[PDB]
Amino acid sequence: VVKVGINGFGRIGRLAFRRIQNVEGVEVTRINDLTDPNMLAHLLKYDTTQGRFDGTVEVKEGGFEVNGQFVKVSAEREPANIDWATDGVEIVLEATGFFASKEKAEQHIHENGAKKVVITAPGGNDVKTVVFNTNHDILDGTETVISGASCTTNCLAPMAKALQDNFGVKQGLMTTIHAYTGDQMILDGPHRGGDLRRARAGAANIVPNSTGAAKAIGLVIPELNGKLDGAAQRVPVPTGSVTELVATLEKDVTVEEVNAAMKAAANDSYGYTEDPIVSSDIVGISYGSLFDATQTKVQTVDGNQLVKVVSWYDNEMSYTSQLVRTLEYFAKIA
Amino acid sequence: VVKVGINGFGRIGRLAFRRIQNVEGVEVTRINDLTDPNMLAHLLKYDTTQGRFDGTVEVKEGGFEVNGQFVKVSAEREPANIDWATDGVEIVLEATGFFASKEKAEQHIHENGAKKVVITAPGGNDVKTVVFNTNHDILDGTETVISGASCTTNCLAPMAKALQDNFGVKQGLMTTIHAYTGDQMILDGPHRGGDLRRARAGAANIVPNSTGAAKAIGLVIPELNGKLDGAAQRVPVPTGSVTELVATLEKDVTVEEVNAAMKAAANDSYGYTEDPIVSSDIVGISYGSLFDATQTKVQTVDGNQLVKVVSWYDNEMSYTSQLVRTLEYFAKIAK
Amino acid sequence: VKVGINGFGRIGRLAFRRIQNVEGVEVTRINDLTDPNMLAHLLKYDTTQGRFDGTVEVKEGGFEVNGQFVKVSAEREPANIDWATDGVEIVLEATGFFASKEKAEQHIHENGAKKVVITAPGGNDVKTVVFNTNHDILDGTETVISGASCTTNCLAPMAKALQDNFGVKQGLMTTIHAYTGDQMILDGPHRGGDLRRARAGAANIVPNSTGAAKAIGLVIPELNGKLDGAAQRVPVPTGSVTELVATLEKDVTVEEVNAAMKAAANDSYGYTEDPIVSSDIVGISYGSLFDATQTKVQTVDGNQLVKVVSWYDNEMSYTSQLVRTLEYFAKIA
Amino acid sequence: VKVGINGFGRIGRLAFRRIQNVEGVEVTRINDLTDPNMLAHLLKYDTTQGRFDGTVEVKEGGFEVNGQFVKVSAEREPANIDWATDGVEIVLEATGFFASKEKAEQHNGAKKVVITAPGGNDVKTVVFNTNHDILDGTETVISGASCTTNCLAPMAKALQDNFGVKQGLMTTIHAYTGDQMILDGPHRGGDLRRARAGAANIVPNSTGAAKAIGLVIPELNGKLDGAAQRVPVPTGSVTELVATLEKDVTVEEVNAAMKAAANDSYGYTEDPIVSSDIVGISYGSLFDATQTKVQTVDGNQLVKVVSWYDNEMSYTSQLVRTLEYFAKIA
Ligand SMILES: NC(=O)c1ccc[n+]([C@@H]2O[C@H](COP(=O)([O-])OP(=O)(O)OC[C@H]3O[C@@H](n4cnc5c(N)ncnc54)[C@H](O)[C@@H]3O)[C@@H](O)[C@H]2O)c1
Ligand SMILES: NC(=O)c1ccc[n+]([C@@H]2O[C@H](COP(=O)([O-])OP(=O)(O)OC[C@H]3O[C@@H](n4cnc5c(N)ncnc54)[C@H](O)[C@@H]3O)[C@@H](O)[C@H]2O)c1
Ligand SMILES: NC(=O)c1ccc[n+]([C@@H]2O[C@H](COP(=O)([O-])OP(=O)(O)OC[C@H]3O[C@@H](n4cnc5c(N)ncnc54)[C@H](O)[C@@H]3O)[C@@H](O)[C@H]2O)c1
Ligand SMILES: NC(=O)c1ccc[n+]([C@@H]2O[C@H](COP(=O)([O-])OP(=O)(O)OC[C@H]3O[C@@H](n4cnc5c(N)ncnc54)[C@H](O)[C@@H]3O)[C@@H](O)[C@H]2O)c1
Ligand SMILES: [Mg+2]
Ligand SMILES: [Mg+2]
Ligand SMILES: [Mg+2]
Ligand SMILES: [Mg+2]
Repeated sequence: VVKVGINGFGRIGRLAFRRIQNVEGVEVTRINDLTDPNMLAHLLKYDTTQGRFDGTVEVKEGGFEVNGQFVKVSAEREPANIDWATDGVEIVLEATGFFASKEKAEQHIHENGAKKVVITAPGGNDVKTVVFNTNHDILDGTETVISGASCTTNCLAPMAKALQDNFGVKQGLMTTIHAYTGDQMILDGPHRGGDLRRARAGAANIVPNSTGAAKAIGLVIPELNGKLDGAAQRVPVPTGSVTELVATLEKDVTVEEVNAAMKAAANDSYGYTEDPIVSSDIVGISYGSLFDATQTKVQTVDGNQLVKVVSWYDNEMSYTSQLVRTLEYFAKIA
Repeated sequence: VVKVGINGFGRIGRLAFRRIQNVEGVEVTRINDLTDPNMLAHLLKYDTTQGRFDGTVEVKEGGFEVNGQFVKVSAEREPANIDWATDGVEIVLEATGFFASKEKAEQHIHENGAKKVVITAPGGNDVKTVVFNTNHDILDGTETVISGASCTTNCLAPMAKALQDNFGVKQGLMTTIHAYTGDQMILDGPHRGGDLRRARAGAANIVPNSTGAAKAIGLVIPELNGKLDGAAQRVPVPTGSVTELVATLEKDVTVEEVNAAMKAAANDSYGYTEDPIVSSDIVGISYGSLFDATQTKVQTVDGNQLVKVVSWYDNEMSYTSQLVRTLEYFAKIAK
Repeated sequence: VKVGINGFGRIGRLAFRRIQNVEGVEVTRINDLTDPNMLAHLLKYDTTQGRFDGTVEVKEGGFEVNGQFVKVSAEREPANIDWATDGVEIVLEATGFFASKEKAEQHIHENGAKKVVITAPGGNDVKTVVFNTNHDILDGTETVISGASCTTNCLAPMAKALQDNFGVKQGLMTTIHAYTGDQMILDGPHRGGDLRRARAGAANIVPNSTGAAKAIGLVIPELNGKLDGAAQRVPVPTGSVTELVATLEKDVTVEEVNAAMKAAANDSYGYTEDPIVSSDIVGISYGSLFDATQTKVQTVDGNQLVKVVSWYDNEMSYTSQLVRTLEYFAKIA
Repeated sequence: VKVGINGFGRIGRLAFRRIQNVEGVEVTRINDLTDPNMLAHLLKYDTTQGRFDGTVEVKEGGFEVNGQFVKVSAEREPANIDWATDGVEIVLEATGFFASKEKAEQHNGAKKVVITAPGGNDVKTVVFNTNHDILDGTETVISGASCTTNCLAPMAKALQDNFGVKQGLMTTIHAYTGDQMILDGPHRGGDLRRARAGAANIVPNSTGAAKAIGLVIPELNGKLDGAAQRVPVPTGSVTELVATLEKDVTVEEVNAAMKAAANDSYGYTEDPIVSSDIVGISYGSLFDATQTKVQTVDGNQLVKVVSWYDNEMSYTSQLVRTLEYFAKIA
């Protein structure tokens, strides 16, 4: 049983905690955030988009009990000052959004701190970046800091990989139509990151925004390095997203071939569907990516093809499911 | 002064009426819908997304007065039974969504009916389809039924045209991230048109849906016939939309060239901006299409280019502005 | 007991879902205005209530749910539905269009159904049941009964508890309520002539009428004529809350009021002290969930106004009550 | 009179907009926590209140509005803002963080401060056209009260003057605001409800408006209490008051009394409007006669009265009325 610590008990932190309850041999013994146990316990119990917690939660001194079992809560602002080892913690899920680099994540690793760190976000080009079931084979267990990549990367990767392996990808442009997130303002106001679009009311607008997922795909699928770019449209749903990829391929294809190739690539991480679903239908799913064969296009004009492939993801639970798969596997080979 | 009738006093019908108040050559003397004048007057006065009506509205017997001037209201379900001529109406705006074809729209044209019809939607391949300032020159005035095209078509057309004229378009795929509309269900329920996605709660989902705008662009820009296809993602804003086009071109280009070409093509119908705006910023605009230079991409990989161009539109007011431009012009030249 | 659903809508579909976990009641026929593919899809996927717990496969003239076939018809007139063909004794009338004794009775003819449960208020000549508040008024001989409204099932146990413990003189109710299918998605002509329900339901606070308080006498006779109220419809797709401001026959404290509600708690009436919000009550099985955090007792110059507040999922809370009433009725029929 | 804005937020920016159409009041300095580009962009484009009516051009250390330069600073501490450099006599304190006499007084600084929120019991609290007569101009710190107080006050006052109020309970069905989280997360103020996704929930929350009404209408002191239900609209609110009165009344009498009390601050309507219809209005409070109830049971009456307000523009309109008047008598 590997003992895990969560830094940043936010959307990803709390959902990771929920999934970990059904993973034998991984257990959370410590949570660090910037608030009291009552706030954190309440947010675990009740969840607007992901439903009521499946179990009991009872606030205690310095923490809370989940199904009888105590979990320590601290409010330490600096990772360097978190004494993870006190609670037996070997691996930290770094889920704050503020320490997503090798140098900053490593602050968790000190005397009486943690041994290893999994960043719940892109962590820079000097940190191994893992999409479970696409490139988790790059791990040997000696790594001190790893990255679970982004929500959009975990969605895009198996879809793009399948295209590459089957047909060959020349280039592609991606658009993600994406749920609003906590880095957007609830109402028009000064954005601390200087983004004039994330400054705007997130639940009342279509909001264009940048994403590096397509550009950084090379870190996950080397052979696609430099081939993909993209962007996002943030829209008023509180969770649930979809990724469209328009690509040129090395082989002529049909819609049926493309869909069949995706179905053949399906596994625990990459789902396949032919039902005409909408975003609420993918909230809480455990696939990292859910290919939607109903949205496939292959456009042939004067012998030239553009291919459109589309995959759903719950930017919350889909990512978290992938994250916990990567955490479990990493813990077992550490 | 050409007298106009509105069939379907809905989102497009009511907004068209609003714009017509500031058009000298044209006036609405009759509205036909499926309800009483009180309902229609209230909906004209108060508008969730487009604001309070600029003027006075007072309910009367068989109609209502707008700034003193009476407008007749009928509730006739069948276009054949609407006596448009009684109120001097020559041209009907067919805005119900139920008579969007040549055969069905022509029902307005009978003895004591109207002379001509403008469909506020695609109207089939046998009806001239107009995007104002892109192909309104195809009109000679002898037409009995014309189409103002769709919201997405009026957005896409000047953007695509500019790409064609400057660089040449080989092919392209379009996605419109689009406001929910009245053909979607407020909550999950049986959809009358058999669409399993429009059956879903429109203000609580990202909803994929089909659109023929890209496929039917040939009707507006003949040289793009067969070159474009696309689809929609309907999302929870009550109005305001954006169209992304990913295309291959006949010339190698840069981002700066593409943006400069759009700016050079700008007019009353096609706007240009470099401000990082969001959808609420385009609600109520009078451009049919507002090109956003901040979203342009030109991706070069192994010498091959994909070009991404993006334009905003208020599916309500942008379209309506184009519609009324087309109506005004058509009314001037009508024979 | 074999059951038929007329109107496979929000309440119809959710009732079907709950019935899967009720032994001895089963749905053998659905009637609506569409094809089986539309209905099966809507059962499988649900924006506010989640993916269906089971398998659904479309067939000719119906669909299979966990292997078991359910017939689908598209008959517009209740008189023309041959319920008896599929063994149906009791019809859930869930369309919203036949909510009266005379209209509901159209289901009852020779190869039709025997009995009808209207999923809405059904008039003063139809017994109106809020399960665990007045289901004892049923003897099983009734041909048409009413499961009341969402707001009535929320209000009733809360008001009853006030009456039994302290005595109610009078009260005014406000329900802050999810938007529903009778509102327009965007501003447009409303078929019922309501100038407020004509407005975009997911983009406005929309005042609207409700008869729940006024009709409470049908459920709790001793409160007849004592309560009135209204609604504010707001942009959540499901989930509602009922506030009642009342004068009572006894002086009280906040703690007494809350303790009385807790003592009245059962399968239909829940009690909570957690500061929850509407998403937390989506899908609950209580008809009414009293929220002790929102209680007020205001004393000014010796006079008291008492505020009590209860949550309800206008969808699942009501449906849970409806199916409790259906199950019980079916047992004693 | 030259004015400074501390906190260029929803109220700050909207106050700036209204001030453009007030002769003899002018904003020469803005202080916030960001660069001029961010502030200029937020002035230009507004999700709920529309595009700015004029030109805005970013400059070094500020921006130009219709040609006229406005200085922007990013000073976190009010004590360190050199307001006097830009001629500023009166500061609109609109951050939400300095809403007390001691904290507001921290403002070569300014002479006087108007807090855009309740400011404590030792600060004069003004609802324009209800109690602005309490000002003599010698005050250093004043309060424009809250959005809900400006809505409730003229409605309650009218009830008191006409019929007499014994007691009442208020519910405001209120737009979500910036103090709520966009998605479920730790709330810095310790509020377990404001922690929740504001645009995806009905969220109960406290409000002191009813309890503090005594500061505006002394004769109602101790008579009113209430609470809020925050709901998913980005602006626009409504206040319901259920009250017992000293006189027996009818619905028609109550409505007629409200109509008779109508002025620039207190509007009257009989149209069955919804919240989008009141976005951007200039009334502090808009009485809705369609929602009135008078319930008589065994000779005893409960009276329900309801008024709309744009928590943003209705409040701001009142705030700028109070600012203008205060500036003139200072
Ligand atoms: N939400 C998503 O869709 C999503 C998907 C994939 C990846 N991510 C990534 O996960 C990370 C967190 O995102 P989120 O959506 O959960 O954010 P969130 O705001 O919900 O949660 C962040 C949490 O971190 C806490 N925090 C902030 N600073 C801290 C500090 N110094 N010490 C301890 N705790 C601190 C906050 O109090 C908060 O509880 C980010 O890196 C984000 O990019 C998010
Ligand atoms: N809303 C948009 O974004 C948009 C944009 C471009 C084009 N359009 C098109 O405009 C048309 C109307 O769209 P809308 O969004 O205004 O719809 P809407 O539903 O708001 O209005 C349609 C109106 O027609 C009325 N109606 C229905 N059947 C009728 C009949 N038989 N006779 C008379 N009136 C009848 C209804 O009462 C309703 O008021 C459609 O063809 C639509 O595709 C809409
Ligand atoms: N949604 C709620 O919160 C709620 C709560 C309590 C009670 N109710 C009541 O339940 C009833 C239905 O409400 P809903 O929200 O489920 O409505 P809904 O619109 O979701 O469902 C109504 C269904 O009836 C069908 N229908 C309409 N006319 C028909 C006909 N002639 N024959 C057969 N089917 C027909 C429609 O196709 C639709 O599927 C109403 O009486 C309503 O007041 C609703
Ligand atoms: N929005 C409403 O409906 C409403 C109505 C009435 C009153 N108010 C009150 O107005 C005040 C502001 O409310 P808002 O909704 O505009 O908030 P907001 O968050 O929109 O604006 C606050 C602004 O102040 C800035 N700020 C924060 N700390 C600062 C500091 N130390 N120095 C300088 N600037 C700082 C922020 O960057 C932001 O631009 C609060 O007191 C609030 O209670 C709000
Ligand atoms: Mg475990
Ligand atoms: Mg005119
Ligand atoms: Mg069963
Ligand atoms: Mg001025």
